Amino acid sequence: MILIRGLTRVITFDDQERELEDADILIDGPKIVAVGKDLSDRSVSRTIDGRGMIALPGLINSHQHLYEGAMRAIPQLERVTMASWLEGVLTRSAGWWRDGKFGPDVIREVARAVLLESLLGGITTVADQHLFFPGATADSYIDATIEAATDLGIRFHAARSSMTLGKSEGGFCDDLFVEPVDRVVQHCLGLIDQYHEPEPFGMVRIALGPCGVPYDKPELFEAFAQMAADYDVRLHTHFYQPLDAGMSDHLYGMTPWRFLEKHGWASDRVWLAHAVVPPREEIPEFADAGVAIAHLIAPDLRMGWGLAPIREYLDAGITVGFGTTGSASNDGGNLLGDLRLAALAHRPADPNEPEKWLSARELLRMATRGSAECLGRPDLGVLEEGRAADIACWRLDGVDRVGVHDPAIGLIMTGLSDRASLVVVNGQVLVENERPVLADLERIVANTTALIP
Amino acid sequence: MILIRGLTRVITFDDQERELEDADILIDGPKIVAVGKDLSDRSVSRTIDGRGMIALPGLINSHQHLYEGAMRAIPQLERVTMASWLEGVLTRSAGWWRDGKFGPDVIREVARAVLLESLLGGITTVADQHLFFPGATADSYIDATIEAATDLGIRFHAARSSMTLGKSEGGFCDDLFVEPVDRVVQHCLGLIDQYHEPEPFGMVRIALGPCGVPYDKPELFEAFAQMAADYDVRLHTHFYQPLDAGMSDHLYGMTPWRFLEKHGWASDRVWLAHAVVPPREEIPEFADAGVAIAHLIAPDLRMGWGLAPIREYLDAGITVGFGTTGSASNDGGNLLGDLRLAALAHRPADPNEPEKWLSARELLRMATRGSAECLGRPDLGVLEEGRAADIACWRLDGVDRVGVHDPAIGLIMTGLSDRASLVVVNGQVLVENERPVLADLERIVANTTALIP
Ligand SMILES: CCNc1nc(NC(C)C)nc(SC)n1
Ligand SMILES: [Zn+2]
Ligand SMILES: [Zn+2]
Repeated sequence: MILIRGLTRVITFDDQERELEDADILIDGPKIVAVGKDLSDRSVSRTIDGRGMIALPGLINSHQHLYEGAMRAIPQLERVTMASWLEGVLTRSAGWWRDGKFGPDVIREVARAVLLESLLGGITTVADQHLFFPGATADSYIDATIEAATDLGIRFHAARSSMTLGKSEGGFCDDLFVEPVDRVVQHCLGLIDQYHEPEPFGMVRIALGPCGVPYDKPELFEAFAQMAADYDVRLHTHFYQPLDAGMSDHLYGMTPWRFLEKHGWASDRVWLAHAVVPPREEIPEFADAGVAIAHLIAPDLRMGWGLAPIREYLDAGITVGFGTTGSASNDGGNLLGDLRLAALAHRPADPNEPEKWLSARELLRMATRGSAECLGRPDLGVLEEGRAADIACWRLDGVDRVGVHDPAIGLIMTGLSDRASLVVVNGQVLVENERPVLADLERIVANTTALIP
Repeated sequence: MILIRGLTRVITFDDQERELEDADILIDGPKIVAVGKDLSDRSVSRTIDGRGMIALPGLINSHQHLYEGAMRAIPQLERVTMASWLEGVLTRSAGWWRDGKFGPDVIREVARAVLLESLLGGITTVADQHLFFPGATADSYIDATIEAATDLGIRFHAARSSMTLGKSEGGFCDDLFVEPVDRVVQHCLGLIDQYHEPEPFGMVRIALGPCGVPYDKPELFEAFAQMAADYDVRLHTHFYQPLDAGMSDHLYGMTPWRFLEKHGWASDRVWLAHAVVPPREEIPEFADAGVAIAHLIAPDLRMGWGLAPIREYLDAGITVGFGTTGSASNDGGNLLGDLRLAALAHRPADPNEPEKWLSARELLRMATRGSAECLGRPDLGVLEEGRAADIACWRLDGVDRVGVHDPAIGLIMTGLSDRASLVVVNGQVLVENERPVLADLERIVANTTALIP
């Protein structure tokens, strides 16, 4: 057993939103045994000094595109609209791939670096949607990301993505990535068989994640809806990015939401990325259907899209989580830093109603318990007995946080650095004193850097 | 002489906007002697390995309120509009002061902490606007901020501020804070005589800084205009925050800009904080007059105000710099971090015209050369022969920056940490390996933390 003792502040996000001062967290295997003051060092084989730190549930990034880690800070993609952006990324990724510079071995190391950064930013679980499946046959890309993740000890959800609707038939997808529906379903069934850990505290899970309504066939969506029921896995896709509604009506003469509902996706098995520009009247329907929504402030701003109606979703009682998206439109994997961005960026939408502005604690919940709920993990996102020992702590005693009166608010509103001090995943200490415990950071940096096209 | 050798990237912001790869910077006393490849270590007594780093001119924070470092992350002030916020801050500071908890010895230590955070964030010059002068005499608050800055060795401008317009005659402010115009003027004269260093590479300078049109008498503005001419110092005030136009119209029946014009402030001696919501017709007048503008993205968002028309100012040829404002409305002193706020936040205002969005290089220019010009410092903000050896360097070889294709864009668009690696002010190495070389980090944190009310 491991005991973290004398944490300055502990934010549980439990059902009464308890917070604790000068308290302890007790851990046994993958699970939290207790959260409270002066816990006994009974069977404890190690005590970690928590003084001067704030502890949260591990952060959960409910929307990544790991492979985009190779595409950061490209000058020609710095200031572009979505059309130019999408064009530029696919062009580069397919070009590199054709030249043998972008194989699963390269994606493995790119995933390794972005996931390591994730751990260092206090992120204990990542859901990746790998979108790059060149040739009719999707290579071992997903296996590569899963291998990086398991080597690191980070909890990992792989949402198998696709582009089953080629332009060669009214679609918008290049036929280089367009697989037959049945081939996609079959790859997924195999992934689940090899990789899925459905038990509580499972470290690798599979989700089914079409690229989106404008890019995939209704048959894929229905095929997935059926699988989700069969195997109790979750459904994930992009939702109401700008221009989507136009494309959906053009192919199906209905809204993206009407479509999803028509094809079995209006269910509590689903979590949806962005949800930037939904029709207001559809929002209560998301509520009743029980879908979850992942807020991605960085990409939404970066593409010039604007502010998703997050207050509205919360008002409706819709589950809201948080994510960074891939590093080709972020361009970092810093989930904590993005929370500050959401905290501030939303305010000018309601100049005279501060009560509607998202609070630090609401955002911190999104990034932990909210995301947990998006991924269908009731074993994550909350510091309480019986939940997973997935814990992220930050120091409060740096010169850049002097004068802070509320540590949770300080975490978002102050600081030169979002580096986590102590990070535990599945009861395993992976970061301590802001340094990787098991990973060879310098070796990973050199190996991955050598492989960037 | 000091040689920084083999910097991976050097951004000069010189007149040709030169950048260099695998290049050196040579320093002799307070000034830069050379910038280029393979510089001679002829008369060098210390060589510093710059490999894996990007070097910029030191960042210049053109707008701070250092004493607000004591008021960070206050829950009652988390989501409030300007009116409530300003009452909350004035109230607290008056209260603390009345209770003997907020005198100059306290402000000295708050300033030391925020100024050290500044150095650790790559900021090499700070302009502070201190307006808190309760009582029947002008206490030694400014003296205290200067003492902190001189101890640390950070370059410092003090804009002596005030609130001379009492609520009894239109001012939105209690007469506890109101000083006679003549007291402010007399104090400023003594500050200039005592502290001002007008020579090139001067380390302390005085500016004259009324809180703003809604808060000070026209006579103070005119007095300062004369004093700035007579003593060749600069003028600084808040400018076009929302509601200013209303108050200005009520009191004087003119716009804040016409007021400034009328009372001697339409000149190249002036720099203006925020400038969020000016009438578009006035912008060309700003340009003709030659006033500079400080962009403060974090406060503007935090207060619900929105986006200053920065592209418009740039298009007009107006000098644009950057700052953080005080830590009660930020709530950090992290200038580099706020640049990312600006890079992203401006985009949604022009969804279809990415060419209007501010670029990483434009933003970095604001935080360096642009701020230097606000502060009237031709000796700062540019890495070239004959300018001050004020230099900030960040490491590029961290795992959170793998995949970065352009280091300058990467500096803004990626990273878990904004912590500078190497910082030089006036030829003096102050930060190395992300640590103070002269200041006792832990001691300063301990001492200041004990003084926070
Ligand atoms: C009163 C005019 N404006 C203004 N003042 C401050 N600070 C003082 C009270 C130290 N902060 C801000 S942040 C928008 N605005
Ligand atoms: Zn996505
Ligand atoms: Zn100010």
